[PDB]
Amino acid sequence: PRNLRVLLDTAIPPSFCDTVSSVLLDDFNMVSLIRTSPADSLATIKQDNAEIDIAITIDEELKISRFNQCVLGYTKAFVVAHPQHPLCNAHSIASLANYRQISLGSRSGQHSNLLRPVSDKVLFVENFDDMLRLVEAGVGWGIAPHYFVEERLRNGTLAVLSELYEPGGIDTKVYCYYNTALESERSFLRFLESARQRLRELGRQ
Amino acid sequence: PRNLRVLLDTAIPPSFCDTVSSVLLDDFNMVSLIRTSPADSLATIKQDNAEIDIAITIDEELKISRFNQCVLGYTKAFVVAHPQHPLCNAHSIASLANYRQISLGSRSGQHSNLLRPVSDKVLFVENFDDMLRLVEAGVGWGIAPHYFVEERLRNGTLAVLSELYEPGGIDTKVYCYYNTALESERSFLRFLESARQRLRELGRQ
Ligand SMILES: Fc1ccc(C#CCNc2ccnc(C(F)(F)F)c2)cc1
Ligand SMILES: Fc1ccc(C#CCNc2ccnc(C(F)(F)F)c2)cc1
Repeated sequence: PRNLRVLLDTAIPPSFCDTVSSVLLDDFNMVSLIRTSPADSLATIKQDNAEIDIAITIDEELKISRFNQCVLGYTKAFVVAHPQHPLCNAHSIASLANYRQISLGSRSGQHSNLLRPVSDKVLFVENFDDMLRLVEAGVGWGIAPHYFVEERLRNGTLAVLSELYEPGGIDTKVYCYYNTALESERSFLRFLESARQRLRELGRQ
Repeated sequence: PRNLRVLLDTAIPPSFCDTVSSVLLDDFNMVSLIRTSPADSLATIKQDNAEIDIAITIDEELKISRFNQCVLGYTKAFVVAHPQHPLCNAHSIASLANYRQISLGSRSGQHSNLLRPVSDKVLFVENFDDMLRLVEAGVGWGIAPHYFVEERLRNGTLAVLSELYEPGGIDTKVYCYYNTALESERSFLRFLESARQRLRELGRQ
């Protein structure tokens, strides 16, 4: 035993996990890293069989039995669309409720408040890569993490629709859920401090 | 006609409203300022009779007919309790679900995710003053805005319980809901820029 299993959703930057990997490797037998869609994180850890000890995700649930919650920091996500998508005036949310958007589907078909689509023209996809395939094809708009659309936004391939809603990008809170057996661990607090400093650093890029 | 009615919940600092008062006074016949509990803001504007044109509140609702939503910035709120309240070790949320807290009741008895109490020992109050009466009396803990508990926290009269949950204070997003008739107003955009800069300034204090 003593095998730590950590879950990160694909809204967390890959660079972030470096800290996870460096800090708590030494304090456990074996550290395992798993990535899921933000829409599958909570449902994944709520499978007892899955034996997830730590989850780092933007999804929010009030009380998930046998898990505590704490905040690690913030990330950025933008509403993006094809640069010639009808809505590129930025009215903003008013219009979005009526056009197609590629939003992250879930294996359970249900969604939280944070991630439930806003429109009724909705096309579910499993991952951000498919989302942005369809979005770069004019099929609809979509909400995606910063690090996914950085390249494309500065290359004209994509346009931001959410500067009136929240200038600078939709700041999304990043939560850490974890086993009630870890509060009594020195490691875990070292990890929390390091992860918080790390998100704080990534925010400055 | 042309009487602007603006609503602010008591989680927004009073100083903030100064900008509101200065910026849009000149562009309307008459500007009226109304303050409500964060738990009464949305329900208040959803009364058609109330004729609210702008609401500035931390409460969140996905879609409220005849109103658009946008983000103005962030404020801070802390979980506070009597300095000798049992829980002053800061376990954190784990324990809070089982002790009494004075949380903001609503006139409708229903609550959003953001504001629905966490415990089952719950004592509803109408306003933050009553909340902190009972909290300074050891009766329970409570979530209150920064500017309410600043004085008391630096004077030992109060203690913070939520530094492990989110060090620095629970950052709460501040929304602005407004009439679909105001998107077509120059005033409103001036107000948005000014209000956003204002919350950004207040964050630095
Ligand atoms: F017009 C809109 C549409 C959506 C939002 C929002 C929000 C909450 N934040 C997220 C949601 C969905 N997805 C992500 C992320 F996975 F990309 F991070 C982050 C704001 C204005
Ligand atoms: F253990 C806890 C308990 C509650 C929270 C939270 C939250 C959301 N933010 C607010 C909620 C209720 N009230 C306010 C305010 F009105 F004071 F701003 C702000 C975090 C950890």
